[PDB]
Amino acid sequence: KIIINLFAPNLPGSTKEDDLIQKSLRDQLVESIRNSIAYGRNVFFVDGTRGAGKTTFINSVVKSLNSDQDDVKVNIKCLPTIDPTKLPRHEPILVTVTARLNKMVSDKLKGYWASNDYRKQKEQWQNHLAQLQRGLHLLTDKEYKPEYFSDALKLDAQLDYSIGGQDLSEIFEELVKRACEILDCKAILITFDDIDTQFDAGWDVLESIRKFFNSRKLVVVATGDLRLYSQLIRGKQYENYSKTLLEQEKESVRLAERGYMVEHLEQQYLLKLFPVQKRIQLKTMLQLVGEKGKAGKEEIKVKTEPGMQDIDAIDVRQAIGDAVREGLNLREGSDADMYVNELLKQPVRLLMQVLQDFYTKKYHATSLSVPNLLRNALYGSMLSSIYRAGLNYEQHRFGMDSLCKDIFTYVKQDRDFNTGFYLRPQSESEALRNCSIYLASQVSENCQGSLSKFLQMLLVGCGSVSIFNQFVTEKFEQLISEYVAYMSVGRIESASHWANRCCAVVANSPNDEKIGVFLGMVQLNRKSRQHMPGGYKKFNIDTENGLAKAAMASSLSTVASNNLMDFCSVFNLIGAIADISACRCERSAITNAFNKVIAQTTCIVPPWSEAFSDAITKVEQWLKNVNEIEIGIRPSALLIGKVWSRFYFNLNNVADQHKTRLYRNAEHGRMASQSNAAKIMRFNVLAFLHAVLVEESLYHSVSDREYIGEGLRLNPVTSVDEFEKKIKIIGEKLKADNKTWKNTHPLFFLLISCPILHPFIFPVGGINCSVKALNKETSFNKLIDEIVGDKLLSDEEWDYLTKQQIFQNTITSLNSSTIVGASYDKDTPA
Amino acid sequence: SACRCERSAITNAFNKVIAQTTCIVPPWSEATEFSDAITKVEQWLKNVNEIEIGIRPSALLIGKVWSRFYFNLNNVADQHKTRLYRNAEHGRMASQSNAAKIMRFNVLAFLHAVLVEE
Ligand SMILES: Nc1ncnc2c1ncn2[C@@H]1O[C@H](COP(=O)(O)OP(=O)(O)OP(=O)(O)O)[C@@H](O)[C@H]1O
Repeated sequence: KIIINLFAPNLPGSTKEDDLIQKSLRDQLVESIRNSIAYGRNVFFVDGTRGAGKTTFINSVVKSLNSDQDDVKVNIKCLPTIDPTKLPRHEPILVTVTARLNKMVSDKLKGYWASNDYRKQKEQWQNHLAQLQRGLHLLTDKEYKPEYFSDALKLDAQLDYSIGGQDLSEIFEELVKRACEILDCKAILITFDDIDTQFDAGWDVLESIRKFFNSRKLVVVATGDLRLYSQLIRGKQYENYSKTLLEQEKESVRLAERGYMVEHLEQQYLLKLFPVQKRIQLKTMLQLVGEKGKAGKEEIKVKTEPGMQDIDAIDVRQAIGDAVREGLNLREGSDADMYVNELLKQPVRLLMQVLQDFYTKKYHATSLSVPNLLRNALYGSMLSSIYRAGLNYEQHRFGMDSLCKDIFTYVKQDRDFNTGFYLRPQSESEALRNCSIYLASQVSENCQGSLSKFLQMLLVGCGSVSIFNQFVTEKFEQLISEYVAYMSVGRIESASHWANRCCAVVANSPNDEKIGVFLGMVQLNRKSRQHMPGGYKKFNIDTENGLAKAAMASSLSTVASNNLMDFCSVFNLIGAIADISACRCERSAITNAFNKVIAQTTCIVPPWSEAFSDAITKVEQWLKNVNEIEIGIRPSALLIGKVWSRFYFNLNNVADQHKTRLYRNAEHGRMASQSNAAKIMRFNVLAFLHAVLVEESLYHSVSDREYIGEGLRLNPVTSVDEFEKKIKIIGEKLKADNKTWKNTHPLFFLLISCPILHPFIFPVGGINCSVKALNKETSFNKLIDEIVGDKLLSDEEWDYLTKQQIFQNTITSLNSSTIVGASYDKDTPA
Repeated sequence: SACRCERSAITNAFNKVIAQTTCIVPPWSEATEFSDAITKVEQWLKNVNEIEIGIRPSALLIGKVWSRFYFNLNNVADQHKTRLYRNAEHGRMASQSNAAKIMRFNVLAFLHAVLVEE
């Protein structure tokens, strides 16, 4: 069968039978050639984009035809294939054809046995050759001369030409007729190679075909791309127009009619050289192997490691499949197959080199890092798309600071700020679709087994795209230039720095009635307002005693302006876990790492504005299990996109529902219809936990079967039931195979034991408790207890929130804190 | 309708549409119970591969079916808008249009548009 050997050279001249992919067209084209002679210009065309295998295809037809010339009644002799790009820049195609035709005639005359016949045929052959030579100047002249007139009137020729004068077509027509008699063939096959290397040379081929190869004894088969031929023919019809006419008739009404004529000039020029019934299109691998199932009459296999037989080959869809699936850390489904179908649409030359590079590097490793292996192949084939788009070419600059830069520019050219961070190859241009998988390999390799810096993709790489789309808005390019520089895109030193910076960006937005509850953050008040009712006092920082003191310390993000304002956000919590996990494995280093995130970090308003010893022992316990599980994390590129998509949507749901529940008195209470400054931030970390948990069950590589069930994807807003039920269902499903939880949700498993997020999940006044909601909370705690090994809060610690010691396992002061822009006038209803 | 014929891939498209996809404003502007439910979904999918195989769809009818559908909604949104009266809930009468009377006459729109130009 058709088996591709990636260690065979795979060259047009190195292809043998059972290696040809277009075996059907090689068979089909041959009889159509013979039938056109067995029964005027007779020209066949083989269309296909560059890299489809046109040169490999065109030699096979010549090779097959020469094999059994004698057996068939009609005899066809084939010239050696002519490559117009390799010929001299000024050598006419008529000279090249005659020189190759002369060789076959000369070699056949030396095979003659009768001296009487050899002398007669050779004399007639050189008679025609001497007349082409006498007329070759007509092909190449810068001017005419009256001395040529005596040659045109030179009718004293022994041979007969029907047309008077010095006609090059008649001389070549009789020369071909003579060559057919000498070679004893019914027709001669002139074969042309691709012009895609340099399509300016294709005009000489096209002009020679119509001017000279009009004989009934000539068959012409040409290859190339009809678009490239079209771009070449159209450019010559413009040269037929008077140059001065093109500026004096520059009106759009007349310009739209010159283009109409040239389109008609171009339309029939193609139709008269290459008849549609004589055309043959080279099909791509996606049109050969098809989708799952048969989906195609041609089956193609491939060899992956040397020492193969024919039995142990692999389907090319599978070979591109496993390479994409294992390389990009994907799992079987639409996403892992959408990429494969994108590679099957690429040219075969590009497809083979991606396949060949991968499976020769892979065999080197066995004498692993499959994402390193694939990214080597993908990077090495998409340079032109990578360069044109504006990506990074340096392997030393394979850093996530630049990876955020390209993503912002990738979606800027993609103009898709909603799904552009997905990196799916759905881009309009193939150049952007080629970069999509390359960028996908960057996320699947650089962020491979790195629980720290993958959130920087979620927080800077894909996060900044969402923030730029809504709250921000050539001057637009200059405006983009201001945002990309000020926001520190490409200059990222810490995730919290971006988190600090974005709090000053998402704040600048018009909100209904001007309530300082923005997307994912609450604008805490740095002042004190009179007549503040209830047990809700000013935001006190000293009241936070213990671990909970550092929880909001990172969360607070002061902004320097004419009126300084502070924000507590979930991004700073996301910034903390990224930077804290970006440290060593020693207690001394992690202690030296906390000061970076708990210190008073502060950013500045953008110009485009008109305005804990015991904790560290638990922190290292988290990191004691991080490295045991961090090395097993294989996150797909779209997995960060899928997780962030739910995250960005959850914050809008939370910032909308909770904003209108900041009533006057008794907001903690018992009802869920009233919220406080800590209730909003309670679900923000819960949203992040939910966003990580949901899509990771669906779209992670280390977890094959989904563990949510066929339920509904409702995000927790104002209620913890949504987050509770999914974990409850998870335990039952894992019991069937006795599966663990550390490897089922490694991103979520290690986001549960994080001591930074522990205070923010159970605020004292930010909690929603009720008699019917306690049945949800009694399951909210019965599941997290088992997965970790103990309970984050004891019975007395947990019971205090539901219904007198101040403890650091929960927030203490943010619950009563006021929010800027929230006037406490209307009391809570019931 | 663009799915497999087994019992597994049906849920893949089924559960996909359950989640309300995120959507942001375009920049051009100024600013159990499902185990047997999927069987009925697969029951209709057992038909999509059983009837339309012998259809002969032209390209004129697709626009014709859509054009009838498009114009029909332009009348529903013009007449049901004023019929949001005080007692429009549970619209046993005709002029009492609830959020379902404005909705029910949008799915019969698809059924009607695939019969006039069918
Ligand atoms: N039948 C085939 N079997 C195996 N590999 C093939 C086949 N056809 C094409 N290829 C692969 O695709 C590459 C491109 O093929 P080829 O050079 O013949 O086509 P082309 O790019 O259209 O031609 P040209 O070199 O004239 O521009 C080959 O080098 C080879 O790697």
